[PDB]
Amino acid sequence: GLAMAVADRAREGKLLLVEAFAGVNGKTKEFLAWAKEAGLDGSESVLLVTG
Amino acid sequence: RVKMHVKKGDTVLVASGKYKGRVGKVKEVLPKKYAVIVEGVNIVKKAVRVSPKYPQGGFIEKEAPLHASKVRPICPACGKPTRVRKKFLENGKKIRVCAK
Amino acid sequence: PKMKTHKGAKKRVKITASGKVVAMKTGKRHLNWQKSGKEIRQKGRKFVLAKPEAERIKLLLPY
RNA sequence: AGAUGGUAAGGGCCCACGGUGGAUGCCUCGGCACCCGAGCCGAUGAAGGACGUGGCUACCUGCGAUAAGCCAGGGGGAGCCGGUAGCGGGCGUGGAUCCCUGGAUGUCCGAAUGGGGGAACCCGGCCGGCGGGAACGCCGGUCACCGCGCUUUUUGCGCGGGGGGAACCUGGGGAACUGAAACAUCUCAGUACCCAGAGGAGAGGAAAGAGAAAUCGACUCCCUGAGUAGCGGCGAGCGAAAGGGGACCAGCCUAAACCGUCCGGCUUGUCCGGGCGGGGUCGUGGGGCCCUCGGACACCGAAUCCCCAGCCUAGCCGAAGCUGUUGGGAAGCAGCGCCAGAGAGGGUGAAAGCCCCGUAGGCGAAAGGUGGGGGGAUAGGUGAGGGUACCCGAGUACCCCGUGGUUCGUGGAGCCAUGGGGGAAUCUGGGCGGACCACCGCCUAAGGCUAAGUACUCCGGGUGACCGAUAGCGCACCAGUACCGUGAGGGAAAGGUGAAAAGAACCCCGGGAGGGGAGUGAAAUAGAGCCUGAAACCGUGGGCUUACAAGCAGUCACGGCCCCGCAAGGGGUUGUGGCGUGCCUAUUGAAGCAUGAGCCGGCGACUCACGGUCGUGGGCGAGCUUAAGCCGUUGAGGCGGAGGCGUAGGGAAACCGAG
Ligand SMILES: [Mg+2]
Ligand SMILES: [Mg+2]
Ligand SMILES: [Mg+2]
Ligand SMILES: [Mg+2]
Ligand SMILES: [Mg+2]
Ligand SMILES: [Mg+2]
Ligand SMILES: [Mg+2]
Ligand SMILES: [Mg+2]
Ligand SMILES: [Mg+2]
Ligand SMILES: [Mg+2]
Ligand SMILES: [Mg+2]
Ligand SMILES: [Mg+2]
Ligand SMILES: [Mg+2]
Ligand SMILES: [Mg+2]
Ligand SMILES: [Mg+2]
Ligand SMILES: [Mg+2]
Ligand SMILES: [Mg+2]
Ligand SMILES: [Mg+2]
Ligand SMILES: [Mg+2]
Ligand SMILES: [Mg+2]
Ligand SMILES: [Mg+2]
Ligand SMILES: [Mg+2]
Ligand SMILES: [Mg+2]
Ligand SMILES: [Mg+2]
Ligand SMILES: [Mg+2]
Ligand SMILES: [Mg+2]
Ligand SMILES: [Mg+2]
Ligand SMILES: [Mg+2]
Ligand SMILES: [Mg+2]
Ligand SMILES: [Mg+2]
Ligand SMILES: [Mg+2]
Repeated sequence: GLAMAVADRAREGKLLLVEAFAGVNGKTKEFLAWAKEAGLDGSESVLLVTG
Repeated sequence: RVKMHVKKGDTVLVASGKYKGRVGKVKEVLPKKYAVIVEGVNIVKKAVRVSPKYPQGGFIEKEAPLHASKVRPICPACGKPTRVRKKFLENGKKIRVCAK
Repeated sequence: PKMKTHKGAKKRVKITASGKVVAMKTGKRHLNWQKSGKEIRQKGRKFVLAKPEAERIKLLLPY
């Protein structure tokens, strides 16, 4: 199920593999700006997975 | 304890309803019911009086208590929240971006 | 909780590998006195059963 | 001669409106469940009570004659003199009220304890004080009993005990219904209950163990082993252990031989015994005494003590919005912005990230409670070889009779415990490895202590595909109350005005109650056990209908009358005609003169757990799958193959095997 789900969202073309994170610290403004240039206008719910 | 709240006895604005925007000094603050007396909400009491002593009581339209949340403090600038700053010794309270 | 195997039945009946139940021929221990050599021999071999086979299955289940 | 509208004392059906009543909806300080925290109180008088206490006080709460409270230390920073308004009188920035810590006072009952007693009452002894105070009375201190050590004796001195606790825990006692479709052995069950004891736990515990591995290595708890081994009127049913995988981890003191010593006893001795000190603690056996070793500095290190971190017992900081717009009321709709390590939730007159309270994140302790988590000290502890054969826990081992425990019901019946009788030995000793013998092998009884992992939840906190006032604790409300019992004991009902009391001044009818105005409110069929207001049931007004009529009350047709529509048509009523044996249950059969139901409204009955069997959707496939549990999370998943099902069957078994 896990792989299938990932493969699904990816098949639709939504699984983005990011790496660059200008978000230096725990500040929402930074992410909101980073996501903005990331193509994330907020018109879509997202599962931000990160370490 | 913890019954304390916003302002005390001084200048205060009212964003309630029937007396929105209005301003006046808060003459009383009952913490139990969490409400203060200003100069806005004032309704007419018809009753003569509950106590027989002193025949005349008054058809007075005196000040009615008012929920202490609809009222907001104020200073040189109109209507501001409340920050606090421990003084060089005591514990005074500064407004949004100014003193007291 | 946990069906208890009917010990009274296991000690006297073994199930075949397929799904059948088998047990010794009845009447051969006491009634004896001088029966035809056929009888005593016929009683020597075990056998299959019918409906109650399913019944006795529902006992030695965990077994 | 004939024909057939009207009439309602009353009744019926329908429609409007009200009364009664309190269903439904929504609301929730309360309740339930799970998780986490925390866990004893008492003769320094507990638990739980009685009486009393406010200027005026019925009850609740608080407190105790100093009696809504007194002293001090913190916290807090404008209001306060509880629920509680009113008469009446005060306190607070010289920082109160409140919260947290400690302290003081604390009547009488109650383990109740000077004595008595029908709990909250009555009466004293001893010392000292008060009133003129010897008779009387009051005030403070003191005097119960039992256990152990001191007291040589008597008497006193000191230490402890007593009683309470929701559940949990150990020990001493210990049922029956029920199951066996009867019943008696069995089962229910060592359960319920009684009793004594223990503390945040209890119990158990460093093998005289298990049991077949020339293996493991205290105890306790969770998986598994396993519904196996076995038990059993071989009925119903009952039901282990070893081993493997996890949590936790811990090991110690003493008795005896032998040396010193103090006491009193006598048969006076190189002694008997008691008390204290040293010595000693083992199963590759250990210790004692003598000899030899060099046998000392270090090495081990607390479960006890000391300091500290941390933690509970009050709290503090804390980002971000303003005007329009509808309204009784913006937080809704609009326009233009902002914060976010904070968009969980609650409130504000309605629907708020930015208004209040909070949340994220981060601060805090003079005092009291906790604390090996960290560090420090103290107790205690550590070796070899030879000889000597001194010691190694007694009415015990052991044996027999009677029995309990164990899975073990006398079974071939061992082992652990032991009421009766007989009755040893100290390592050439003694138990055990399922009667007995032999061999092989495990272990050292008859003395005590030991944390943690585990159980429970009165108490606090968090959470919920948990309830939402006939539910949920019996109790959301001054309920273990009212009320019912002689007494154990039984045991209810009862929540909601509104945003705010603005709770309707004043006039009118009236004795009052209750109304009609007026007035408040957005709303008064929201007006006071007042939100929503269903049904039975009562009532007034209106349409149609009925006094020659025969019936499960309806249904089918035609017509008249009344009402809606442009029309055809639809609704209400019922004149006449046709047809017609209520519902439920139980039965071969009920309309039944068989059962049940006065009517309405609400609560009310095939569930869950584990195991099994068939079907079914889906993953993998000679493979499949994990259980406790560990890691992570704070509504995340992952690891964990111990173990289980399957791949070979057949036989009672030895055994053999596509047979
Ligand atoms: Mg033969
Ligand atoms: Mg099996
Ligand atoms: Mg009317
Ligand atoms: Mg008390
Ligand atoms: Mg008085
Ligand atoms: Mg009062
Ligand atoms: Mg003396
Ligand atoms: Mg009986
Ligand atoms: Mg009978
Ligand atoms: Mg039994
Ligand atoms: Mg313990
Ligand atoms: Mg556990
Ligand atoms: Mg088990
Ligand atoms: Mg059972
Ligand atoms: Mg000694
Ligand atoms: Mg010593
Ligand atoms: Mg026996
Ligand atoms: Mg004996
Ligand atoms: Mg011993
Ligand atoms: Mg213990
Ligand atoms: Mg609900
Ligand atoms: Mg009575
Ligand atoms: Mg209303
Ligand atoms: Mg008609
Ligand atoms: Mg019936
Ligand atoms: Mg009949
Ligand atoms: Mg029938
Ligand atoms: Mg009938
Ligand atoms: Mg009958
Ligand atoms: Mg009847
Ligand atoms: Mg099932």
